[PDB]
Amino acid sequence: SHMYLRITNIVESSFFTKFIIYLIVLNGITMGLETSKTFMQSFGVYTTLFNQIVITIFTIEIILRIYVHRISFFKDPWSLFDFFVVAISLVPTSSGFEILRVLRVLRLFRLVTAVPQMRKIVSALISTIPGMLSVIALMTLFFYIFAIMATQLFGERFPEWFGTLGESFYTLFQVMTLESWSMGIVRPLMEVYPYAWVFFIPFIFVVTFVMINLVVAIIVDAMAILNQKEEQHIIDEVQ
Amino acid sequence: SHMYLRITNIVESSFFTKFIIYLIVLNGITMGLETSKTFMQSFGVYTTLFNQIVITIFTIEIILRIYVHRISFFKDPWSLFDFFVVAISLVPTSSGFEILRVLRVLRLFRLVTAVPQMRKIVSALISTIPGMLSVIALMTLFFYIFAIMATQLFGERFPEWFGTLGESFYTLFQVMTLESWSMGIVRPLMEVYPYAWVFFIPFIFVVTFVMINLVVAIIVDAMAILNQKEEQHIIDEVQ
Amino acid sequence: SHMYLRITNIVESSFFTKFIIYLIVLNGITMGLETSKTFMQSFGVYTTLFNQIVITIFTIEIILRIYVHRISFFKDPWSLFDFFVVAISLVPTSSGFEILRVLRVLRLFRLVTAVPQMRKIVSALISTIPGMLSVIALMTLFFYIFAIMATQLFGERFPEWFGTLGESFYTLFQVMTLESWSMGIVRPLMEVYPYAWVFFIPFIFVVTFVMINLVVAIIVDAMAILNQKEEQHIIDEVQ
Amino acid sequence: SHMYLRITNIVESSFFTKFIIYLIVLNGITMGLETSKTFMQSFGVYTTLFNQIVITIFTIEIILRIYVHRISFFKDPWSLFDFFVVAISLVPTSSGFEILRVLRVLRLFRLVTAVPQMRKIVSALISTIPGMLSVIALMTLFFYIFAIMATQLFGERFPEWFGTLGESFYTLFQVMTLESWSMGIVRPLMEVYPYAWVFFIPFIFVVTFVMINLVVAIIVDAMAILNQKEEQHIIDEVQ
Ligand SMILES: CCCCCCCCCCCCCC(=O)OC[C@H](COP(=O)(O)OCC[N+](C)(C)C)OC(=O)CCCCCCCCCCCCC
Ligand SMILES: CCCCCCCCCCCCCC(=O)OC[C@H](COP(=O)(O)OCC[N+](C)(C)C)OC(=O)CCCCCCCCCCCCC
Ligand SMILES: CCCCCCCCCCCCCC(=O)OC[C@H](COP(=O)(O)OCC[N+](C)(C)C)OC(=O)CCCCCCCCCCCCC
Ligand SMILES: CCCCCCCCCCCCCC(=O)OC[C@H](COP(=O)(O)OCC[N+](C)(C)C)OC(=O)CCCCCCCCCCCCC
Repeated sequence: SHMYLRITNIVESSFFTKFIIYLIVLNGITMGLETSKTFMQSFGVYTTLFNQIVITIFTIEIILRIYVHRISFFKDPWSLFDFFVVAISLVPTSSGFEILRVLRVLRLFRLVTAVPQMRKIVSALISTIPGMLSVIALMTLFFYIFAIMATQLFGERFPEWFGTLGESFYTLFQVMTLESWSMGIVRPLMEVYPYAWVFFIPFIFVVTFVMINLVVAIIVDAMAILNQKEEQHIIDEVQ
Repeated sequence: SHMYLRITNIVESSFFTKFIIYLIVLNGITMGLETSKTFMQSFGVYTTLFNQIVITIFTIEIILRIYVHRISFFKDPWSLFDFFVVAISLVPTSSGFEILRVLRVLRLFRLVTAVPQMRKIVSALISTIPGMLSVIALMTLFFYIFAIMATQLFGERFPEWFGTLGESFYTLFQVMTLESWSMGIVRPLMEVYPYAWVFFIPFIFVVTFVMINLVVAIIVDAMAILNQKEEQHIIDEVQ
Repeated sequence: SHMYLRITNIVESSFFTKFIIYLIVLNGITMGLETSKTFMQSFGVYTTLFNQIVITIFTIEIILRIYVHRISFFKDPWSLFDFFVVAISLVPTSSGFEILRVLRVLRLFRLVTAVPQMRKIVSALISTIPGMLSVIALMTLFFYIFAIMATQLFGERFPEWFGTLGESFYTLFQVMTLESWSMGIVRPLMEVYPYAWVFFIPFIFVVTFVMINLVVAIIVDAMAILNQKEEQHIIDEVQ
Repeated sequence: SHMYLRITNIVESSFFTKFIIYLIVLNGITMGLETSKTFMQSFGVYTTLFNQIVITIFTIEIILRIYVHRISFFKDPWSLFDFFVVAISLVPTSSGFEILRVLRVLRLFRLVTAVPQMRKIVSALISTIPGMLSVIALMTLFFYIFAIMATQLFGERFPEWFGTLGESFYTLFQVMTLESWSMGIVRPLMEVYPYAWVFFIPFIFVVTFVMINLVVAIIVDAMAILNQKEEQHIIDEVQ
């Protein structure tokens, strides 16, 4: 085309991404100083302006990127993310939900989607999640079953920790982290239900024994592959 | 046969397992809402009925499965488990042991034995336990020896933590998890027995150094096997 | 010889080790019941007798084993251990050091030296220690340097935690375990010395980063060996 | 040359390093006794003298080493370190910064730079840091983004923990270590902001899931290399 390809050469240019990566870091320092109320009393409106500027520059950048990339933009996770963290940044501060004014900061994660060094890492870390979804399901069911049981056993005399399935979910996650599991939870529990240890010591055993085997499988299974991709390139040459 | 093979085609069918997996998830949501007393005041008897229904459907399912599978049912762990978690579900609520009304929830673990994706994981995780039984024994003896020693050294001035072999077992397990081992246990201990650190710092060292080597062996030993199953398939082809 | 070889066939026999392994387990149950004062009020002297019996049986067993094994007994760690844990068991209860009456229990560790299944594990776990001694030295020096620094920085306003090199050693080990390192130690420290985080956050970083690399090296280095013992058996056959 | 090569043979000699390694250990014991005020009341000035001696001996040693090694001394990290930890040791005790009198102890780290066994380890541990710098950056950005968010969400009602970006940095690091993350931080937070768990449970998930994959990558990636350096030496011989 003509106007399309004129835009495309700008969007796909190094200066464009450099300019965005530039603005991202500039806004990043802006949001960190925005925490200090000394700075907000002094250089206050300077940054609300400079924030409102970058938001529209990012909307323009997203609009241009949509015209260039067409359906592929809405099938790219890094683009879909960039879309949503600016869409969040666009909903005005006026609402009965001031938490969206805090979700503004997620637009600093653009420095991941914009810098290909970070994307490579983030992709590598996420790439382990697919196989773990099956083990994640077993653990989530395990948690749900014990959270039912704990709510029924302990939620009566211990409402804060167990009086509700959601609380027992939180508390059991705290037991998984071993955070004050004994002194803070099980030992007070045992002052009323002496056999509560029969519930939690196995829970700590299963939960831990799975987390370990999850990591062990991640290592040993990833490397039977390299031990067969080598087992193949060696039989390649003797034939 | 005739009536046997008529049953077998039903039990071994996809609809049968699908229908059980269906009921399992339905009962799973039932038990989670059963925790809320708002729901139990409203839709209360709806779920006691629907529970009593699924229990008999499961007994029928187990009865049918026993007639089909014969001795192999009572030699299959997944079947033996399904047997016991429904047998637990059958003992009536009337007893001086209301904990069996809570063990009802273990029938949600049927979703493991019924969904072959989960069974594959559970089998993989359990498959590491066999070799660990030898190291588990050494640790359990190590614990027993120190639990004797700790009960004799500290159980006098510190009954809650050490006044009994069982308590010293629990406390030493808490020291293994490092849960408040210093601020909560050893530091108060040292206010009376200044050399208590001579007992626990080595205990933390041995217990940790074994747990690490247990995991390291799980990895390195699992993969000398893949490094010899490859060492074999390479000598295969040069001869 | 004549009387020598008559003894040797007994000592080296299966019944002899079986009889010792038997007595060890019997004494093991004895010491566990010896903790209960209900049992000691009832079956009390029964076990002091039965203990005094096993001690001499073990001395006889050690004496016989010394005559058979000659200098090799005092060059065998399992024998040297069996020697010392019975020698400890022989020093009479009368002393201004009643802790030796508790070290009696270490004679339950004979079940390790007597059962070859356990010895194999204990040997495997200890076999990692040799290479770690070099990294252990660096960490022990690292601890000593910071324990000097912490005693000088914090031992004034905080004697319990840091008022002495030994206490700073203990406290720093507690920081290594992350046991209440922030809420219990560094946060109170920062109420007086606001930059104490500059001391401990790096200490947590170095200490952790070494522990991880210690384990990583244990795995990756153990398995370049299996990756070259295979690299050798493959070049073996193509020549 | 003449005077140059006369110095060089001394500096590069075994006695020279031995004499320094000697003095280092001697000063190491000196600084440990210097903590005891009983010792400082008695043998006090003995060690201030002996310290002032070793400092100049080390300056001489550094001066000689600079004349020998020329530009290579100021391009060697072990030398650059030895330079700085003695330069720190030279700034006189008189200042409004008595912390430099504590940084004297870093001259005990010379025993690392002087003993080639330690240098080999320290080099091996540091050698993992290069590849981790990319993942370290992602985590440091992740921390910065959430530390902004936490300061804005919680710093109002919770100034000690979150009232400042620096405090939220410290607190989030404490949550990463799981040190009292629930009982000490999130549970008090939830007494005011009930959905604070929506902030921290994911933070614990991401932070942990990265730390694990960081270690897993360190292992699995280090050993595709040994699995291709072997994959190469095997194709070497079949051609
Ligand atoms: C998108 C990527 C962008 C990357 C940008 C990286 C650099 C960001 C720098 C931001 C600096 C913000 C400093 C700031 O707000 O300081 C707040 C507080 C001081 O609060 P304040 O109320 O001013 O103190 C008043 C003191 N008084 C009473 C004596 C008048 O003081 C503090 O909180 C202490 C200073 C904390 C600095 C934390 C720096 C974190 C760097 C993270 C780098 C990540 C790179 C990926
Ligand atoms: C066999 C497999 C079956 C899988 C089924 C998965 C889905 C199960 C859903 C169960 C939902 C149960 C909800 C429930 O009971 O909520 C209890 C509490 C509310 O208690 P409630 O007393 O009603 O609150 C009264 C409030 N008031 C005063 C204003 C009137 O509120 C809470 O506790 C908050 C909601 C917690 C939801 C936790 C969801 C966990 C999902 C785990 C999924 C595992 C998949 C394998
Ligand atoms: C050399 C290898 C030998 C291996 C031997 C393994 C078996 C050892 C069994 C020892 C059993 C000792 C039982 C015992 O002393 O119990 C103490 C306490 C009860 O104290 P007590 O003062 O009698 O309670 C009075 C109750 N009252 C007021 C109602 C009258 O009750 C408790 O503490 C509860 C029971 C704790 C049992 C712990 C069992 C640990 C097994 C470890 C196995 C390791 C195998 C390698
Ligand atoms: C460059 C490498 C050099 C390596 C040198 C290794 C050896 C260093 C030995 C230093 C010994 C220092 C002993 C010391 O200052 O003890 C301080 C305190 C006692 O304080 P003090 O105020 O004398 O107690 C008075 C008692 N009263 C009231 C009854 C009169 O008592 C304690 O703190 C207890 C003793 C703690 C000893 C800690 C030993 C750590 C060894 C680390 C080895 C690392 C090797 C790389």
